[PDB]
Amino acid sequence: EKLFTPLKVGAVTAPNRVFMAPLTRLRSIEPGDIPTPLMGEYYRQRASAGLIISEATQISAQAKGYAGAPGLHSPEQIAAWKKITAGVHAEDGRIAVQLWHTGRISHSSIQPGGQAPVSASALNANTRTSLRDENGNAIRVDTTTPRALELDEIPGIVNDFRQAVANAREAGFDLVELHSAHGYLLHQFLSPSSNQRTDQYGGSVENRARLVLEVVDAVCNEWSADRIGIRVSPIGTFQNVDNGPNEEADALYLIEELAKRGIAYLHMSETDLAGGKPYSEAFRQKVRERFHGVIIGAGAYTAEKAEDLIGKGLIDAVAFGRDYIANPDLVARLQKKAELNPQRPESFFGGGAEGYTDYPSL
Ligand SMILES: Cc1cc2nc3c(=O)[nH]c(=O)nc-3n(C[C@H](O)[C@H](O)[C@H](O)COP(=O)(O)O)c2cc1C
Repeated sequence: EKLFTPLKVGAVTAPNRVFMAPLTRLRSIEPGDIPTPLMGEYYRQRASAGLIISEATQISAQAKGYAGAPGLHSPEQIAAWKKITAGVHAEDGRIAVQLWHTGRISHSSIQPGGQAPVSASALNANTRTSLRDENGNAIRVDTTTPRALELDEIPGIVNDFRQAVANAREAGFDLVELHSAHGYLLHQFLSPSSNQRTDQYGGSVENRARLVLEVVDAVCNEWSADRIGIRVSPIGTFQNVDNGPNEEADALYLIEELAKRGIAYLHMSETDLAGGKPYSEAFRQKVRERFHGVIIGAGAYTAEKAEDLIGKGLIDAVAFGRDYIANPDLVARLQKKAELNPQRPESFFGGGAEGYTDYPSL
């Protein structure tokens, strides 16, 4: 067994390879998109994870696409997150903040001024997002057609990521994870399906990856490369965003570029929740030889698969999502081969303590 052995992850050392995947739970306070004491308790319960990766967190107000998702742009958000990171650290844990801009997976009613959200191109996501009704309950609503970002707006987006990373450092996070996956803004630029731009930010893979690499460079400069991770979902289709007709070659291009920056980790979300083709070992070897930091695998992993791939030298750690929702002490349960608590999906999004902090430890 290697799941319970330490791993250096950039600036920190994880005591095990069982990571908590980023999980949107939509329990923040509105107005203000403010983390809560309840959220602090939830993360503190899970502090035995080798690394906690937070729920996706807005870099700016414009970044918002879901009612109840937190931000890391305002003073009140920074103050609230400081308490959460302090609670994890009090339990000897480590926590990364996942930073996103939702782009076109959003609704005008939660954008600044009630205006259309932004994207690479003016193409509707053709999906739904989660808003809140008059009683504060989560509801699903069709996405608003976005406005294409103007060329002169792109530096502002890069700056918002830079500033959110500075804020993350002050808030006490150990690392940041850039959300470059699952059809959100960075992936909207990466994918030919969502990017029809004819400037230097669309067309070729070099142009499509330009934004995310500008963001990586800005955040490495702001903090340090050994504090930066990135999540990608570059093989398959995710929330209607595919990866184009040359997905493998394009993925390897992006990974080679990321490696040049010497960042802490590469987190691969391998399949959508609705499933997808498995990664071949040949593709895993190609990824492995191109990236010199930690590789985290995710997507319906079992402990057995994690051990198999870690043992083969193809990945270093595994992020578990739904098992971490239901099992605060997942590390101890996997180590002891204990049964897991059953999942209650109806309370994954929104609500309060029920289905959030009420899954017992052993
Ligand atoms: C309720 C829920 C919320 C999620 N929120 C996020 C998120 O904020 N960021 C992200 O990158 N992935 C998100 N995902 C994907 C998970 O990080 C994870 O990759 C996925 O659940 C597959 O892993 P699992 O089979 O271990 O649950 C979410 C998944 C679920 C079920």
